[PDB]
Amino acid sequence: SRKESYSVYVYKVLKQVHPDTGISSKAMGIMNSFVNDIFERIAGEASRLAHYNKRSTITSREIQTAVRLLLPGELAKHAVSEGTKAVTKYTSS
Amino acid sequence: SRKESYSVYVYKVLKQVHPDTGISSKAMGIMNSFVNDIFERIAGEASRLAHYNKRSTITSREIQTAVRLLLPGELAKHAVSEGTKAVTKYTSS
Amino acid sequence: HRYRPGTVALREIRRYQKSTELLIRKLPFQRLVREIAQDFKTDLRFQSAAIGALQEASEAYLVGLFEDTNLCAIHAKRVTIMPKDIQLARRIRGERA
Amino acid sequence: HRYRPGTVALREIRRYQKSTELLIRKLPFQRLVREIAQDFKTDLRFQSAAIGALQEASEAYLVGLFEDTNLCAIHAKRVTIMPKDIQLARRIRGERA
Amino acid sequence: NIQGITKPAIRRLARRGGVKRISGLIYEETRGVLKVFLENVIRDAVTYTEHAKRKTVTAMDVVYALKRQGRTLYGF
Amino acid sequence: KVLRDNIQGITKPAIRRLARRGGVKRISGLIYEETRGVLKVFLENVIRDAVTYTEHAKRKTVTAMDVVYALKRQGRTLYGFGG
Amino acid sequence: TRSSRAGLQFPVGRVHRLLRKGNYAERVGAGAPVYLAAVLEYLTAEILELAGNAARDNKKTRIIPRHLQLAIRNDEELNKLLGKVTIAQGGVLPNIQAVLLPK
Amino acid sequence: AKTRSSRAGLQFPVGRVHRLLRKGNYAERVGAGAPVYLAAVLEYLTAEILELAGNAARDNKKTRIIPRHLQLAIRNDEELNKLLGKVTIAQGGVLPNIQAVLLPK
DNA sequence: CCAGGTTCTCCCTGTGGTGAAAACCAACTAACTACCTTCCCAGGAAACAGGTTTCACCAGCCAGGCCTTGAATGCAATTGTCTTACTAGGAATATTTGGACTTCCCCACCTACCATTCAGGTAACTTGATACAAACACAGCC
DNA sequence: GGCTGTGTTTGTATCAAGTTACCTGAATGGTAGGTGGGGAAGTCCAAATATTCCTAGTAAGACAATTGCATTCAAGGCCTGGCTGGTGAAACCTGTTTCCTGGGAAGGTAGTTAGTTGGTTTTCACCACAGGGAGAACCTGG
Ligand SMILES: [Mn+2]
Repeated sequence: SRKESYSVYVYKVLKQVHPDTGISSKAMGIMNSFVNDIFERIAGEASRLAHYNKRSTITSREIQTAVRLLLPGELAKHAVSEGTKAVTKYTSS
Repeated sequence: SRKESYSVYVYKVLKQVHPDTGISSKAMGIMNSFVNDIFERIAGEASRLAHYNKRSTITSREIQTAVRLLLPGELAKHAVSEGTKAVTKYTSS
Repeated sequence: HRYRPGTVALREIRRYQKSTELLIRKLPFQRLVREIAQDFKTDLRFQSAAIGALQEASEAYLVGLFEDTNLCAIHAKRVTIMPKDIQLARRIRGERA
Repeated sequence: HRYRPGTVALREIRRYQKSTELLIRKLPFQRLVREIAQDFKTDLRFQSAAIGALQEASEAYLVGLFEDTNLCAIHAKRVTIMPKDIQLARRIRGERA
Repeated sequence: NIQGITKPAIRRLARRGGVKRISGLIYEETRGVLKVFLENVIRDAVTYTEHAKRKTVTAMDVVYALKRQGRTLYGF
Repeated sequence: KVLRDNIQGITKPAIRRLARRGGVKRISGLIYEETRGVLKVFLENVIRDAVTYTEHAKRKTVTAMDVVYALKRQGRTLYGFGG
Repeated sequence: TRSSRAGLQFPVGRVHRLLRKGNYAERVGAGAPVYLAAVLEYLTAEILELAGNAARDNKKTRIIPRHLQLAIRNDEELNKLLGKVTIAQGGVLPNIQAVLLPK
Repeated sequence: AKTRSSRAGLQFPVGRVHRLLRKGNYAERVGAGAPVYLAAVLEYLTAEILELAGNAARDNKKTRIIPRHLQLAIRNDEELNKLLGKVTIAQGGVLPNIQAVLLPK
């Protein structure tokens, strides 16, 4: 059939961060499963946060609280900063 | 407001199994949280089982497989027997 | 007269396993909870049952920790717990890395 | 000429921590998995990659178990390990069979 | 403050676990670990209470934070 | 074909090399048999789950994703096989 | 009435609503919630059975959480199901290690 | 800017993530900037891991990245090990680590 | 074996938590309808078990031997145990004050729909990072 | 100081990326629309703060007795290596079984209305257990 993945985006991020570092197929499969794992965790936690307050809509606030819950301190701080910058950049356009 | 619970059904089951055993309020609250906990576990596992096979309907089969997964051996065997009896009793009526 | 050392300790062990009341005094625990809570966010109020829930969780956690610590201490042919036993138990559970 | 006890073990520790191939021969593990699979249901077929995934997971489980057993044995002022250490580590993990 | 956890009180907890004889240096140890155990719970629970834009921690926030830890609490 | 006497397929140098990777120096002679027993218990609490997924979709072949879902349920996530 | 028609005790309509209002799938087929209600009925019956036995063995007739704690922590299979569970006002089993007791 | 990632200046497909969030039954409905924020989170985490991965890769004079380097970069750090302490990487291996009392004199 | 000290049991008094009962009211079932995922049937083919060979690497076995473990021991020292002063928590109670919660009302905003399009999986052609072999320097080990 | 292993470059060849042209289908875009969510005021509930007092738990000081700990020695139980044969492993051909795709029929299940019956709430008597105090007796040091 036609299976969906993330490898091209991993290439783009890798070439933004490193010019001359290759990558095997096994590492690509590991990073693909890694992205699916974190996305599954955050989506499930956001769903329970939306369900707890009798709300019926996922917004950016629930994902911000979920990322503040799951990730440890420094990663949570940097991730909230990055996401806030991205939301402002999208909104001003 | 008006909160929902299970205490009357716990009374009915208790009087089916014991004539002269009382129960405090604290034990009732514990059993209420217990029922909500097991129902939450089974419903979540049935949802993931329905999602894994690209199916979009929860039936009795998924709950049978979920109860066979979560509970240990003897409890799983007796629970599958009880649920099968209940399904046949409902269907024949 | 006097008791031999250790006998009334076993008496106390039977006494506290027999009963199920709270053991840590309430107001020092409540001041400790509010004192820790000041650092993460100021101007916070607590429902009292939430403080009770924290007390229950802390008690159960410490009881399980002391049981596993006792097992580690009995393994090394001693009958007295030591801080390396607590560190060993918290390592094997994987709490601290 | 003969090596002393102590050095060969360190050489093997450094080698088998350096390299990351597999350490269990494929066919006896395959016979074992297919045996235990037959014990539940008759006439079951496996993709080979699922057998490889099982071998990877069970190797990881045994390596982590021996690391925690080594910590428990070093705690009791010994160097040799004994099955008391494995039994204690599996009790403290909580998985009690 | 942290010395509110009292020296004969801790003994009682160890007597519930079935410990016969205790050293002294456990005491300065035991105030540490308990403190760390609060520093993971309350940090989560406050994060719920700011999410609902309220100023009072209710019991269900503590129950949810303990459920995410795995130490599931009944009765509440 | 009946199948039996395969738990001794795991040999003493294999467990020896596994303990060498963990950082263990001296091994008693009584570890070996005991280790086998632990391994057997572990495989039960994978395979008993795994085939249930295979029993659910009405199949005869246990794929790799079923083992990955079984290990993900047991609390040991595995990467590198999809899912 | 569905609970009488199956000959059960837990409210089938309530469990059916809670499967609807919980967002678990698209559609919930019938035959599922009666099966689930039977499972919950069996579990509650088992626990109240053992709790009543433990309560009668202490010369009482009401149930306090000490009874529930001693009922769960004696049976093996419920102990393995509820290992991650803390019960309020519970306590532990009377448990003494071997080398503690004197001579 | 045609794509939404171009409108936000990111690299992960926001339409794909929005499709998954709608068809993963996580809610009744999805707000606007939620997949944007989530794509940002994933991009930051992926860059943070691949950077230290490439550093550990060039520390052994190799050009490509094999999973041994991912294992060593995850375990040698602290925050990732707190995050990923329940994960077995295929072809992983352990850290080079020997206890203190085992070394002879 | 004897003195005393804590623990189990029996009986009397009191109570407030609990089972019971009348009234209130939102949820539960029956009946009809569209429609829609799902059950059933058949085939192509990818893959899995089966077998065989030939080799090639490693597991078993047995003797030597030597270092780890373990029991016995003396000695120091830390901790249980008892007593005396003291001090701060438990509880009622009043004050108060900020705050959650609920009733209404108004405004952004996500969904559905449909026409348009480009960037992304797929395959063939091309180069190159590296395992491997092999010889030589250094480090170190006994 | 002689025996050994790990590391330092040289060179291949090769299989494993990397690059580029192409065919699909998932993303983008303007417009109703209704609906979920933000604001505003009361009110009533519910945490915070003073007070006192008195009692039961806590802090401290001495004192032995019991446990932790360093030492010492015997023995045994496990490291080491040489060699035989023994089974894993790689490759290749063969049957055949199960899976996936595809089309058609269908029974099951959302969706709306109407009728009603079980699920909550308040108050009311009263009994199971708290409290205690007294006797008895099992328990532990002398
Ligand atoms: Mn068999």
